[PDB]
Amino acid sequence: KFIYGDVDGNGSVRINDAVLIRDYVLGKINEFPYEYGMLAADVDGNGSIKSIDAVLVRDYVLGKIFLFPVEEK
Amino acid sequence: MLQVDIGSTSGKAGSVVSVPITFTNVPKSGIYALSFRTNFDPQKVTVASIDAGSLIENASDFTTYYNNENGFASMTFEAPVDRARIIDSDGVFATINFKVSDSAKVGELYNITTNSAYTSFYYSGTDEIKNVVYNDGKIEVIA
Ligand SMILES: [Ca+2]
Ligand SMILES: [Ca+2]
Ligand SMILES: [Ca+2]
Repeated sequence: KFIYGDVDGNGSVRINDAVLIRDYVLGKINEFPYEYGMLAADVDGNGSIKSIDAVLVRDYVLGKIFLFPVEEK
Repeated sequence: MLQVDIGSTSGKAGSVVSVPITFTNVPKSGIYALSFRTNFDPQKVTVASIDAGSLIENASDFTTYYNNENGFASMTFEAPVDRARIIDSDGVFATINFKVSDSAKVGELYNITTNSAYTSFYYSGTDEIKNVVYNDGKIEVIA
């Protein structure tokens, strides 16, 4: 059903998901193009969408990590 | 259509070779974001370093990583939100510097291939560049 990091709801975590988060944090856009986008976007799991969320999604794409902080323990 | 070439080269066992990643026929409307991941056999080559190419105007836009255990090298570009810098012209995006194994044999040919799951190109935050064509890379071991 939803995947952490996938804020556009296409089924894959990609670079544009990171940039959507970033553009949301910066106030360039005001929502995500996906009904579970807000849920998918809070990948550090601290309850808000912040610059670090976009960095963590980039790190997923780079292959630095497989699990997001929201997913561990 | 955007053409993305992993370059080919040749080198001897134990040397460092350079594999540039070249973009041709870049759309005039520009690339706002991309990721590019190459796979390789880490028993044959390892990544020594990745350098920004001349398409990268500001290093804060460009991030890289590699894993010599599982065999991939990744690169990302993210344009600034005000679109002050955008890749809208042709050139070298990045160069991967590969170390050829000490046990490499003359006449072996190693393949550097595009990983489609972790590679994508975007006009904007929502619109993918869909018809990109990719050409993988060859490293030939010579004497
Ligand atoms: Ca997505
Ligand atoms: Ca968060
Ligand atoms: Ca090629």
